[PDB]
Amino acid sequence: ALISKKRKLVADGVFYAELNEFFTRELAEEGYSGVEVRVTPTKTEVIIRATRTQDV
Amino acid sequence: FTPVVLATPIPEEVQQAQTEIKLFNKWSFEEVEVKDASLVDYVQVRQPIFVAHTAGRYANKRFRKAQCPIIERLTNSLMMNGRNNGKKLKAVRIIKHTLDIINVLTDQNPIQVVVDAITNTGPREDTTRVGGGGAARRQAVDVSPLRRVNQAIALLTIGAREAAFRNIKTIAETLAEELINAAKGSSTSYAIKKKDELERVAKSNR
Amino acid sequence: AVPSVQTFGKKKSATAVAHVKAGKGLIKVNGSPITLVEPEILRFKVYEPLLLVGLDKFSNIDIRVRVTGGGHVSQVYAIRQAIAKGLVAYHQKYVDEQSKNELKKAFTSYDRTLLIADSRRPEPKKFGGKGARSRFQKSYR
Amino acid sequence: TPVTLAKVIKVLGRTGSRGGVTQVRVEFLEDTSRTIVRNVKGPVRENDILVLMESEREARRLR
Amino acid sequence: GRVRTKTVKRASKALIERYYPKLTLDFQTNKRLCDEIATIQSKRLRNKIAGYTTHLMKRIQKG
Amino acid sequence: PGVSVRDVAAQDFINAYASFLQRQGKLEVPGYVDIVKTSSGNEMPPQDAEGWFYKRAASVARHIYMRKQVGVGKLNKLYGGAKSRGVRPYKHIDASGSINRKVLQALEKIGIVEISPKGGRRISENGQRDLDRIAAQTLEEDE
Amino acid sequence: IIKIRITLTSTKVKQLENVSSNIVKNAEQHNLVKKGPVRLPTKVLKISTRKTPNGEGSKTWETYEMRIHKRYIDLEAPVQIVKRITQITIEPGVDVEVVVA
Amino acid sequence: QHAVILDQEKYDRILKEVPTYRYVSVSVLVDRLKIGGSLARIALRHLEKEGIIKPISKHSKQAIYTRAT
Amino acid sequence: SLVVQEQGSFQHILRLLNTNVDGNIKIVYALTTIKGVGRRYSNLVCKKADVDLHKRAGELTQEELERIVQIMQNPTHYKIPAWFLNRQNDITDGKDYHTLANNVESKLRDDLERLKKIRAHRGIRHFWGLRVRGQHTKTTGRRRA
RNA sequence: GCAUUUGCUGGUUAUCCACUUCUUAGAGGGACUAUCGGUUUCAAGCCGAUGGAAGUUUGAGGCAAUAACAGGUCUGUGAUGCCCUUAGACGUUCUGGGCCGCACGCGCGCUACACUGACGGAGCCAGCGAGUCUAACCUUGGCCGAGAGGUCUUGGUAAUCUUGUGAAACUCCGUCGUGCUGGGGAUAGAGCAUUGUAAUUAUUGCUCUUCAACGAGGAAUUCCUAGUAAGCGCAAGUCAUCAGCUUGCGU
Repeated sequence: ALISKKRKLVADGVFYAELNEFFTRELAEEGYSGVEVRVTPTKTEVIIRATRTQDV
Repeated sequence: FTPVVLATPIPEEVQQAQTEIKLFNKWSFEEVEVKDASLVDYVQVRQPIFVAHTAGRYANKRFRKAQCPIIERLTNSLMMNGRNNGKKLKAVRIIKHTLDIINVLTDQNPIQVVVDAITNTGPREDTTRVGGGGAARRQAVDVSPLRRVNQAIALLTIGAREAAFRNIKTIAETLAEELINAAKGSSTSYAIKKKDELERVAKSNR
Repeated sequence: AVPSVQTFGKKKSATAVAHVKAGKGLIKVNGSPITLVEPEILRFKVYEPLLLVGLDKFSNIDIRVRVTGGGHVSQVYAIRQAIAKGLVAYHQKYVDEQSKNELKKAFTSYDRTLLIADSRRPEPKKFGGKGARSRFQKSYR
Repeated sequence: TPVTLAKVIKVLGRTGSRGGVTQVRVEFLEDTSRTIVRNVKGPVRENDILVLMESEREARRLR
Repeated sequence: GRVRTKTVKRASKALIERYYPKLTLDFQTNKRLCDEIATIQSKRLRNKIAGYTTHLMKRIQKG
Repeated sequence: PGVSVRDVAAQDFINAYASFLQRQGKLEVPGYVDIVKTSSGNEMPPQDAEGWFYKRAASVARHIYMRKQVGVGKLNKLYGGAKSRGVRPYKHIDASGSINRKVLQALEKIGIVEISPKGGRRISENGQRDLDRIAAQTLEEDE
Repeated sequence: IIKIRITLTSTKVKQLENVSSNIVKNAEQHNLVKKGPVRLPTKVLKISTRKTPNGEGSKTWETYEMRIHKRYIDLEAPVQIVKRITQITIEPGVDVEVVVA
Repeated sequence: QHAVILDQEKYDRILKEVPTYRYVSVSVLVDRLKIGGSLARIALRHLEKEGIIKPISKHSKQAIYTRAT
Repeated sequence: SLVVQEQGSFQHILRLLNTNVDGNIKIVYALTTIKGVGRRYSNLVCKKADVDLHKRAGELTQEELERIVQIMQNPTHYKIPAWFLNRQNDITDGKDYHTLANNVESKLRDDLERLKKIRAHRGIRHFWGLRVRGQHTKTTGRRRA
């Protein structure tokens, strides 16, 4: 905490864009299509949208 | 006139002349009339105003500027040459001072002097340009009643501005001098010297 | 119980708020009398609602106007916007509605936007010029 | 100053190369039956009075 | 520049030819009907559709 | 029937109150009263070299009367204007702080304003009593 | 009981208003004083880049906006029901902070 | 050019000529008389405390005066 | 009603610090034809010399002008603070001097010649006749004159 | 506090109660060219008046086809083919310097040529925004100093504090008085500070002094139709320091 919401909400955006470019580069061979973050208390979670989950 | 008393004093000289007649600053729109037909319905002195500051939309139609009162059309033409644009609160002071000075030199109604100046200094026969090829000859045409009022205010305020420029006499006085010398056809005014010069050029080109 | 109407008047950023209650006849703007609204050449602009319908109508009401926003000329157009609406809306509620039309007829026939605020609003600036329509000078060689 | 007045009966249409000259027909307002066609410089509406320094040219449209 | 386009015009004719004895000659109670007898996405379009419907009916009951 | 300074015109009150402060003669004008430019945007010192300081003291006291409390930083923004920096465009420049601080200290020593909670300086018990008496006299000047 | 405050911040109008609606719906399911949703002014965060890489072309400008909507609800509740209502209404895109006093 | 100090030959010219002036002002003095401008702005005060001309409006940038009688 | 009828004591152009001072303009701005005083130095020295500022220069009887030129030639002794002073800790003395009418062109010449003979970069630019401060030259400054 | 008669102007961080006109923002309503009149082949439409907050497509944008250009960009990219270089390197890094150097020509601009003005007091009015946790951001208030600035504290991760951003033009009163003058402030001298490891080839701010051209600009040529042009400042970007630039905003 101790960060203004203007810098907080922007930092959530750049964090998402860094994650998305990571998985395009990493899971290129598994048909990756997107992510979404769910910022919750007690273990914020990340979902990967990729066709071959048996490979991911 | 049975003055009314109330918790705010509202001084005695205010309501005495304004509850019954809505004058100018202190001047009357009664007994003022456009002596020149073809300028009635273009010189507007029929609905009186208190000051010449009306935040009115007159530009949104073709002929709506004719319904603007001509005193405000003179304060509007004073805010000119750049350093005075959008300085209407200075232009009302100049006009308020002008109508006081006009009354002093000639004891008639200063509103009537303005209308006399407008009715005289509008050109009556103007010249247009015919290009063809080459010499670009000129052609003499008529002039609209609206343009006569439009150009008379132009010539008067240009002449007052140029006379008062590098001069110790203020803009209020030179505007007063120009309006008085144009109410009669004195030809000591900038506008009258301009008006007959435009007319004699068209006379050659008719 | 103390019959009172509050209303507002507007010009271009300015918002005058009027508090029209029944009383003795003080007409005060920002705590100061109406005789002190000082661009001093537009001092009569706060005076048309007091003179178009006559000064007698204000002898039993109290006016208290506060202005914010706008400029020196825009605010002066905002008190008169609120005075006119503040008297015709007093008459709609606490005296005969026949009298309201007679004052509404007076203000509208002399419409310097005393009752209806004008819809002229600033146009946004664009790129490539210093104004909404004005463009930078181009050089061509 | 033999100034004669007239008033517009019908606005015909613009003329000139730049179109800054309006062609109108005027009734003389001293004798109604005389209608001459002339052309004006500024903006003219229907049924407004004019001033004729000399009412003889009956000018045609400019180019 | 008040020309309606072939979205407003073609829809209004189709809405008259099957709902003629329900539509009035009044706009204010025609646009309330267009929310029930039609599915139109935006409020701005159904005011244009109901307005041209009201204009067409004024020239249906004439001829 | 009872008047405040809000019923008096501002220019006509400040001139009348500035004369009263000089007639009393107890304000402790500083020794630098005739050297200073009063802003860094100004070009020349105040023209009324004998009584320009009494006009600031009268203007500041009315300002504190009309507001809740002000400090020397709000007075510098108020009394400062545009600066001509020659070939470059004009900009707002705050006024001189030493003058405003000396004015406020003089007013506290004459006991017309006082130090305030929430900072700044509010007008005092005698401040309202004394501003309103000259406010009363200014109405009744007209014979 | 204790005085609590719940502050909501998001960039999505539709995803935020229903969360505040669930908050107030759980607030008068078992009744307690509301001090309901006070919407703060929306914040528009503007970034004005030029349009391009390298400066060839007409000097065209873009502006990008992010809109921050903020809402706070000032409740009071027993200590037990605080945790459950703060944990049930969790939705992606909406940031919820709860101030103890 | 323009005189800035009264010399008692201009002073009597003040007293016997401004009653003939139906419009009298700062620029009026400097044009028909040859006076220093700032001397005129003092003269119009002096011609008021004893009535020879009367004020009809007093603005800081423009003074307008007429003959008293 | 400030009309005064003094006729004889007025004086036309007069010499102070070897400079013809115009006699019929206000004293503060009349002194400013001296090279070394300006609109704000002369105002302060008139205030210190206790002169009614409304007077023309054709007034100011000779002991008042003597007082004024006493203030100009010796400011620090008459309570003028050291930040009005034209030279402060000057270049050799460490004293505080206000340079006056004929000394202004000479002390400037002294300073330019002092930093020319040392071959500092400012001196060489002055000798060449170029803009000595760090300002562009490619487009402005034409017509050397 | 003043009047005193019951009133007027205030203060009181939550004293309490009540309300949402003004403010905020969700869901909505609202305009459709509505009503009337006139025109045309009698259609699509157009024009005038009334009503209305709003009648130009209500104002302004965003978005935005098919085909193209040997348009710009390899100096945005750990986008990239081919060529070159790859250890005394064309990699990288460090000290200095340069990009700013001036016979001169051009483009965008800023300030001006003054009295519708300059100066000095006095009045006093916005909107868009930005702002610091393991880092020093926006800074109120007190004190010091002519000023720039310093110092002791405080509020603020912000509809809460800076901030009512008490902006500037503007307005009132006075000084000037047609004089390149109190217009203009280029060029230059001396000092005091601030940012920075570092200010010389002046970073910038301030104080005193110096007082240039410029008297309304030839042929040419730009932008603009209403809250527009023009005047006037303010915030943000760049930033440690530097705005005569731009992006917006209001007056």
